[PDB]
Amino acid sequence: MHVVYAVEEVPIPDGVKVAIEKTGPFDYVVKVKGPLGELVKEFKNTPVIMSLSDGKVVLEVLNAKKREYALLGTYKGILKNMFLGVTKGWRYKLKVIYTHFPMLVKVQGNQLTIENFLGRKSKIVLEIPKGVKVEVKGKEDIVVEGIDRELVSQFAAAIQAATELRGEEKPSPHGREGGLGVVDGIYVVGYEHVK
RNA sequence: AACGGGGCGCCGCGGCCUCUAGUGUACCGGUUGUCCGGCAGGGCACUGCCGGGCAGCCACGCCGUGGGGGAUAACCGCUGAA
Ligand SMILES: [Mg+2]
Ligand SMILES: [Mg+2]
Ligand SMILES: [Mg+2]
Ligand SMILES: [Mg+2]
Repeated sequence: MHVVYAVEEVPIPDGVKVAIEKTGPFDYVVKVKGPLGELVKEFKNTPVIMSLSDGKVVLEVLNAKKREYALLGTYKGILKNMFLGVTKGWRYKLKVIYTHFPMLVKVQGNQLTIENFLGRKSKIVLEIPKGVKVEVKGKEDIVVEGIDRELVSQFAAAIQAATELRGEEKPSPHGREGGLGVVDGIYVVGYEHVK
């Protein structure tokens, strides 16, 4: 369905400064400064109009179809996430699961390593991005903290995908006669705010 | 069973001749029948035949022959509205 005018307003929280800048004919750059840090996002080639109105960020479209109109609600979700990112932070929690070979997980500098995954002599090594803090709690839990939800969630997804083999290395999920198979790995259990 | 680690091949490609092998009517030796009077030396038997064999060529011999980056496919995920 066609749309003539649509509008979405996002409420800026206390202590959070937003700078919406135009870097092209339809290109934006949004910098969000908070107590927890500074977030910078790009919105390139967008029909959505971004503007600041007295403590609010204004999103509007004009002559918009369904494809363009749904980008108002998407950008409200993104902008809210960046506000919470610099006011409360994000914490993604992972649980380590194994059956016979315990998975020695350690954080060495900016590298994350996992040992003995299924007894493999090989090592899993993941570079930790800047602005992402990785900690190993106990032997069984991992927490990723940061102010960017996309960057924290992306790294937490790459840890889980590390312990998921593909091709002919993939073990059977179910055991003999329908039982639980060899399911060992690191799984994202959920997310939370640092504060 | 697997990942990861170490070692080597086969097929192909590109070179090389130190070794080994082949050839080597350059060369050296042995020997048959006959002719040059005999010895010596030699012609011919289409290198007469047999053995060895430098160089050159050559393989049946030796040498080299890799990992990475990007955008991607099938697809797997993050965030994420309509
Ligand atoms: Mg000969
Ligand atoms: Mg004589
Ligand atoms: Mg004569
Ligand atoms: Mg002759």
